[PDB]
Amino acid sequence: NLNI
Amino acid sequence: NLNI
Amino acid sequence: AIYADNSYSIGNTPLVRLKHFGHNGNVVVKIEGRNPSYSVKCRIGANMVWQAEKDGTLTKGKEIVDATSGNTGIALAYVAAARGYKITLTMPETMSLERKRLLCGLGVNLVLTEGAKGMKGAIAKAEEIVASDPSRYVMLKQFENPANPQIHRETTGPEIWKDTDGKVDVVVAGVGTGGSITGISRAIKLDFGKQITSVAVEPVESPVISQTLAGEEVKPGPHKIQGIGAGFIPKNLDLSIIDRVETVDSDTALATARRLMAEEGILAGISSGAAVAAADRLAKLPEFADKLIVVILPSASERYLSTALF
Amino acid sequence: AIYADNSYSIGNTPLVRLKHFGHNGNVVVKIEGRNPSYSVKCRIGANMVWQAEKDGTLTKGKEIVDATSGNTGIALAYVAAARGYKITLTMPETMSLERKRLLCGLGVNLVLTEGAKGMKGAIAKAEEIVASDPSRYVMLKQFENPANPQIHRETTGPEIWKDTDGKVDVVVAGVGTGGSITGISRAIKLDFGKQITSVAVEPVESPVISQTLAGEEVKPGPHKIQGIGAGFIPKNLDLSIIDRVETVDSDTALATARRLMAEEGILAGISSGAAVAAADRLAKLPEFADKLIVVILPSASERYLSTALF
Repeated sequence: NLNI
Repeated sequence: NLNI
Repeated sequence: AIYADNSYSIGNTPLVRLKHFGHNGNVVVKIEGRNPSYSVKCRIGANMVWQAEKDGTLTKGKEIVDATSGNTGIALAYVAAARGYKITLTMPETMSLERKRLLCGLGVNLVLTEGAKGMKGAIAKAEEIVASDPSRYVMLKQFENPANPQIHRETTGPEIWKDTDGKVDVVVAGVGTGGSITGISRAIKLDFGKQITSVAVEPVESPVISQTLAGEEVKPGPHKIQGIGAGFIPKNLDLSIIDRVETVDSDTALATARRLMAEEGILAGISSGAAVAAADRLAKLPEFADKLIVVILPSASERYLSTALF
Repeated sequence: AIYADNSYSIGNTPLVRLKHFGHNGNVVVKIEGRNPSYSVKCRIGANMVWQAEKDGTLTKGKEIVDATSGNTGIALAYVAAARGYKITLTMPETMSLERKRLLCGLGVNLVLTEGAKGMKGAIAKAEEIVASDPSRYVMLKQFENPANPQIHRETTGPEIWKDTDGKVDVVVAGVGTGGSITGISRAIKLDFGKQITSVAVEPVESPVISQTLAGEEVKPGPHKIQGIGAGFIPKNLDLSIIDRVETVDSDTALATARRLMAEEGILAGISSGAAVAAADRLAKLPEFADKLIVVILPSASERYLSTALF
């Protein structure tokens, strides 16, 4: 969820 | 090509 | 500036100067992918519904019917959802699962027709549905409804005039229904009084406007530039305001769209590539050196245009 | 109004009033999908590059490197293409073929990392590349770069102020990097002086802001609301300007995005559904009856949000  |  | 529903948020699309096309920045593109539903059709979808409401042909309770599952069908689907209308769209069962899921996701009653009958089958089925209860169903007819070029004369054209401070000299636009080039040209030439050069663009594979104007035998043909080249002269194409017709092949239209993405950072569809390819050809002629050329990019692409796509 | 390149065409996104959410039209959405690259990240991609140019960290010839292949990576890819910069993005080899083709189509030098290492692998690889020639590579760091909330304070926030004639009372925004809610809140509260209620939204599955502010044990977790819930408090989230934190579950965020499409004709992403779900909950409380609630819809969806997608 850092793959923003 | 009428499926525009 | 709060729109009552999403149909009112159409237009006011940006003009961006190209750096790797044209001569000394003489090519500017109008990005219609920056619209609801991601294409220029949001304008005509909105206005055909609005005009049908104003003239009484579309009332609360009547339903919309059509046979397009292309950009116009998507546009009508969004407007119908935004304004509370039921809508049924017919389409060959062979259309993509993605397109089907998109239309269903928008609330469309999708009627699938026999794959083997293609668009002829879907069109015939839409007509059949309307004929069954003419007082219940309304088919807006994008190729002949005047509300199509009218919205371009009232919005798209004036936007070009405004954003170029009246300096636009040439407008280049691919022709599908002909509404864009017709409405924009009427606005700039008739309402604003500037004698610009209006350029229609069509596939070299189905150059029916070129054949027609040359008095040659009309020979439509298959091509991959989706959105343009319908194979006939639509009632919404005002041939009288067209000054020039440029033909572009499918491969070049594809390569041009890919270059827009990789070299300009503009995500546009294959027909946008066709329009820019035609505009670039004119932009590199000495006669158009000091002229501002505005090119309509009809739709956006959320994906790289792969061979599978084309 | 002709933009020199596509990075300058960011923003000026529309506000649309919802008809099937809220109480008496008190919920208005700001559609950030109406942007280049189809998401709010186009703003920070543009400004982080512009700021790096102004401060000398990014010069002609240096290259951009990052480990995001999400909306920020797509935004950086478009800006890099539009402004002439090389860009390398690392990403797990398990990312979709579609995402890979999109980034490659934008001119990105894509470096695939080991599937088994996930985002940790890609992030470590990006750091490795920069470390190999620190004077050649620049990593913009979206979670901590002040140019992120700054562009929202200079554009997104003022746009809300302008389009609501200063009547906005509540701003609801999902938090990923925190830039949107931070910049918008600083603009409205500090620059325009209105004491609005700023509401951060996060997944109930990874409520780290809620846990943090409550002094509870921080327990991030997996969720499907892509774009938000990073599992930590980013430096770009100014907790001091947050007045309330609402949690929303993934299923509801998904159902809400689907309703926006089918009932309002608005094509938004799952995180947009999360924000509207949170806003709708507040909008139906008597205390917010006479208040204008503006909700940020971070991205558009060109597809129906299927289960496969979620």
